[PDB]
Amino acid sequence: SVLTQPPSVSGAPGQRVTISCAGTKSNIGDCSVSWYQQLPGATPRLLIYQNNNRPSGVSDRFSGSKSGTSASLAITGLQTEDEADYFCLSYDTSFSGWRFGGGTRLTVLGQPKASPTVTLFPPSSEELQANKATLVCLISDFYPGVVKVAWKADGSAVNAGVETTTPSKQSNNKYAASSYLSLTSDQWKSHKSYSCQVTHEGSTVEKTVAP
Amino acid sequence: QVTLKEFGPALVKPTQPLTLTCSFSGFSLRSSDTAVVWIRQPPGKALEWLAAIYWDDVEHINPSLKSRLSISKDSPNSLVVLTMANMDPVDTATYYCGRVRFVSGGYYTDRIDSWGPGLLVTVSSASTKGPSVFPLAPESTAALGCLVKDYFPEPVTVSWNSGSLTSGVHTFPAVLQSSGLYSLSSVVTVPSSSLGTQTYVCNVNHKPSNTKVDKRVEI
Repeated sequence: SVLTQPPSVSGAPGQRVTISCAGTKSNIGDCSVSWYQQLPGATPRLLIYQNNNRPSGVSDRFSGSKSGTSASLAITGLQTEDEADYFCLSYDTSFSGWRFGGGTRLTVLGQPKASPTVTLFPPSSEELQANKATLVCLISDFYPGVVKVAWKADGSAVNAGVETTTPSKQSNNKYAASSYLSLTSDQWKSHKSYSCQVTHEGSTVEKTVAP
Repeated sequence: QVTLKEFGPALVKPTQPLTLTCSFSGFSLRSSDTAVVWIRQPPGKALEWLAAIYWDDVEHINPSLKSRLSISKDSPNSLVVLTMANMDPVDTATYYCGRVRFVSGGYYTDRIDSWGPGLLVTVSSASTKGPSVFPLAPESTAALGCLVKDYFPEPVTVSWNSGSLTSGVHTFPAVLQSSGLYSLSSVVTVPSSSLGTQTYVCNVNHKPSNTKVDKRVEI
């Protein structure tokens, strides 16, 4: 990955951004560069090929220049739907092979704040027959994509047996996450009530279940 | 209109070889301007050019992986096969199949203008395990779900009523327990009034264990 890209580039809605790709003469200086978009958790899509050319369908808001030992992808009229990962591509003669840039994550800022809608499920009776109990706390539709999860059992806090996923961008550019409290059936039956507490942008929000 | 599809194992033991097969349609590998390429992408990292074979048997293989990689084709049957010897955990990645197009001459004008959906390969000494499927149930609307607990390796797919129900389905990314096992959950937000009449069944697929379980989710 001799091709150097900025790890992250941010932008406000409507503005223009630039994503640079730096390399040597062996690669970018002489050979053609192609640009690839990757919407979160999706398959890459050709954006630019041969330095400055657009395939059919690709928005005219996208464009690529190449000058010297460095290439760039410019995006005008930035929209939320442009939130993706962006890779450049080029052949290298000193390397004798094709190399991608490290990639660039694009974030768009103009989105409204959205509080988490928290859903908590008790263990199923089917699982309780297996002498096991899993509490499922599902968190979705929150922006910005940062939350903290804590488990309360009655009054005291819970640490052991907690597994929480990282936040992940949904299709609507909001974020989702999930937390699991894995207990034996008798752990579950022993306490009075369990609580999942999602903290997001100052305000903590709570959901609670019981046998 | 052009499509590609990757075929291969979801799970491979360390040091064992990986063999990937691309099956394409809508274009011919006999065309003087096309090639087929294999790209891989580790979880949360950059795209990586593995290998590509061209219409005239020209091979562009990643020189960092030359000793491990070999490629071969079958134009009349539209098949391209990649092998990677001696797999490591570090080689755990999604592997993509793609059509490279290019201008004859031009000097490396190649570009990947078509992509397969990618296949997730996991390199682990751990053994394949299928999940246990559990229902998730409790004023305007209501949330129903399914717990897909303890499976390995990724991936898992979930539909509802054999895919007839898509609206208001949200299937969450999987969690990785300290047990080395995956788990996820799939919810669907359905009208509260429909709980009396409508019947909801989550369809859970885990091809790595050949597991497909239907589950009724009532109260």
